Amino acid sequence: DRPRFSFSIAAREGKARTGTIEMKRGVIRTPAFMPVGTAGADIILGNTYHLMLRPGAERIAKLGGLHSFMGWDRPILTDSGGYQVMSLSSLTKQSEEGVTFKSHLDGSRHMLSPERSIEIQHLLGSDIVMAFDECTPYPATPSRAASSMERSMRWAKRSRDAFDSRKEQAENAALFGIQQGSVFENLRQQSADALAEIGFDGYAVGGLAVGEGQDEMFRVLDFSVPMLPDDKPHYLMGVGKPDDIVGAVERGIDMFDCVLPTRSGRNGQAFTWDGPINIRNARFSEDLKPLDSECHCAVCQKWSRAYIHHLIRAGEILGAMLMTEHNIAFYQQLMQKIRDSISEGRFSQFAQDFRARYFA
Amino acid sequence: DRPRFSFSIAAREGKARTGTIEMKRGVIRTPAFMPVGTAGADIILGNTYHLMLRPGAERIAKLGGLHSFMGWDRPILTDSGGYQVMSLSSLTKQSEEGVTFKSHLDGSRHMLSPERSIEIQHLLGSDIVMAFDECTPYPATPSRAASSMERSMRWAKRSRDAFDSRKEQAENAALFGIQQGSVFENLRQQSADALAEIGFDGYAVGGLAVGEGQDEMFRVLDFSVPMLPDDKPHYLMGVGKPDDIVGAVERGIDMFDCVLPTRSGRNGQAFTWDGPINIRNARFSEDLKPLDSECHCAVCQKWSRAYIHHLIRAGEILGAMLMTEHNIAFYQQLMQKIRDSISEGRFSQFAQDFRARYFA
Ligand SMILES: CNc1nc2cc3c(=O)[nH]c(N)nc3c(CC[C@H]3O[C@@H](OC)[C@H](OC)[C@@H]3OC)c2[nH]1
Ligand SMILES: CNc1nc2cc3c(=O)[nH]c(N)nc3c(CC[C@H]3O[C@@H](OC)[C@H](OC)[C@@H]3OC)c2[nH]1
Ligand SMILES: [Zn+2]
Ligand SMILES: [Zn+2]
Repeated sequence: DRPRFSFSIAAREGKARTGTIEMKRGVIRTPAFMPVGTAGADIILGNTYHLMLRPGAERIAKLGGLHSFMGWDRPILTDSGGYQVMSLSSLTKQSEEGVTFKSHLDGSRHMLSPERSIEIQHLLGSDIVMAFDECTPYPATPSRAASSMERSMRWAKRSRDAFDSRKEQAENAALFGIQQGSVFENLRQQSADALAEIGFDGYAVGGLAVGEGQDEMFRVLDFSVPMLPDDKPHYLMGVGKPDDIVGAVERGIDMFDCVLPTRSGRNGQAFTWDGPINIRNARFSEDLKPLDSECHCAVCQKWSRAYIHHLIRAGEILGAMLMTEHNIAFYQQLMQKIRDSISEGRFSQFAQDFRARYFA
Repeated sequence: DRPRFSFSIAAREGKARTGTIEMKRGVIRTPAFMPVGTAGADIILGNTYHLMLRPGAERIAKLGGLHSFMGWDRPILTDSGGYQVMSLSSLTKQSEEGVTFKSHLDGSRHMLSPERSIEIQHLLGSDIVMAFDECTPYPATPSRAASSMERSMRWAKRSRDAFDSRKEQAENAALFGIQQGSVFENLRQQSADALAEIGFDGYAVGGLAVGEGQDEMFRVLDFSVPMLPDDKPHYLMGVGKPDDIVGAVERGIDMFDCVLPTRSGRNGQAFTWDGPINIRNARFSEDLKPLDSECHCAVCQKWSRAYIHHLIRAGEILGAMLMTEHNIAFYQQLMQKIRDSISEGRFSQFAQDFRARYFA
């Protein structure tokens, strides 16, 4: 029987690592991409913020938990909810206790605190639970970044204690802490130290992919990822485009999530090894090639760019579904190639070849 | 090797029949439902009117024909295009030659005539080609219904001659004639006689499902279907709801098409043996049963009403795709049950049981 949580590094190249997380519901191969569950992957995401508002966490628990609800019996990761509250909610009120906000769907009042976030995630039944943090806005002054990070670290301890108080959660799920500190090395160090003192099963790099751009994101990763425990997984939240993933793996990241595959799939963008393409453009109306020349997905085995272009232009849902299936599969082929290249000691060459072709 | 076209009736009960159409690209089991190709089925529909306008029939032929374009190597049926021209186009101009109209997409002028309709269908590469007819509006006076039907019969002969002039089409495709005459028995008889004198591979009942309602449609079918050759397939165009299909089979119809499965699937309606349900309604938010209790489709094997409700309410494309997959599968299970019940001599009981449950 698999353990509750065990991360093992099978091979390394530079700062890059490849290995496995073993959990009760399955093995997660790393580096991992974690797609939205409502879109192969070893773990999917539940959308805590949406589920809080519709149908509510209690109701999900009444229906048997997310795994039953979604028909997915493998691992599920949930965020702690505050990022989306601050991003999407109205008339939010912040305090040391947490955040209160009004639901855009029906005006009901909702609060989120470390304790309530952990309880929501418990009711949803997720396997990887995120600590309740504050994603500091960018840019931030040093003073405000420090004050925000300090609050997040107090909330990380409250998250740890709430998770440990729930026997079923403590025995069957895992808890990740989230590093903050904006772009400032000293604050990132203080945050890493505070999280390691509390102790978590994995460590996320928070506070990035919030408008800083790739050069700055990579600069922050260069010093931030080494501050985290080496023997635990490293999750970069909100990232990203394929080139962001490759560079983040080069800097020691093991886990990724982002809206791009599905957002692109619904908006006419297909990922390929030669970069993204806008399938609605007339230049694809007579292109008999598959979406990508090397892709093994079922869409690329059967249908042309011309036909997918036609479906999307005609407003047919089949078109968006085919685009999304291809994009999901592309991302998982990217991660497989990353894992294999690290395991084979040729990831540096892979990254160079990837960039030369993706940006040609 | 299969023939170009051969219809064989394997069993009968009342006016109902079950059997097979053999064509070069496949066998079609009848009674048959023929889904839109852009949505198992033995034949799918190509949308002649849309394809004429985007990308155009010549361009489809350049891309290899519909079968290649759509990735479907089995039979395809296309309509002749006028129904949609009169239904959707602007500033149409009608004459004995055909109809001219302006494309809503780009203002280009297009004409349709019997000869051009057959040529378009040739370029698309369909296997079952419909004669170019005029679907008389409902209601129609006897005089106007007669004048319209007479023009359609002249156009049926022109369609026959155009089809026969194209060797590849004549040798590999089939041509159906379309009966008109509105709701008038004498005109339906004149139309049937004219079509049989020309000679077609199959016969459609046109001019129905245009606002007359089920009682009147069935009344017209009661006298109209027996007028067609018994030994050829009978196609009721534009029909319909499950209860319309059952009653039309009871009246001698062998083939059906309609927008309902896909339109419903995109608009939150799921077909079930207990009637249609509106999955977005709050009454399904905690319903753990599948869409239908007896359905064998992959959606009903895996997911609940509650989850499909959730996806559709969240605006997720996955929800509409699951609804459509279920609805397509429901329609094909309906047709299989129809075929088996006729073959087993229990279709009368099936129809009675179907109606008692569907309308409970
Ligand atoms: C786009 N840039 C981006 N930077 C982020 C930074 C943070 C952060 O510092 N803290 C937390 N807790 N969450 C973050 C998030 C949200 C990730 C979730 O966003 C959700 O998608 C909307 C997704 O779950 C369906 C995922 O949860 C696993 C970020 N997103
Ligand atoms: C809804 N009621 C309805 N009554 C109809 C009657 C006629 C008729 O008398 N003549 C012709 N030629 N076509 C008819 C049609 C259109 C069927 C096509 O309609 C297309 O869907 C929009 C479908 O092809 C994707 C199909 O072509 C195979 C009808 N539709
Ligand atoms: Zn593909
Ligand atoms: Zn089903």
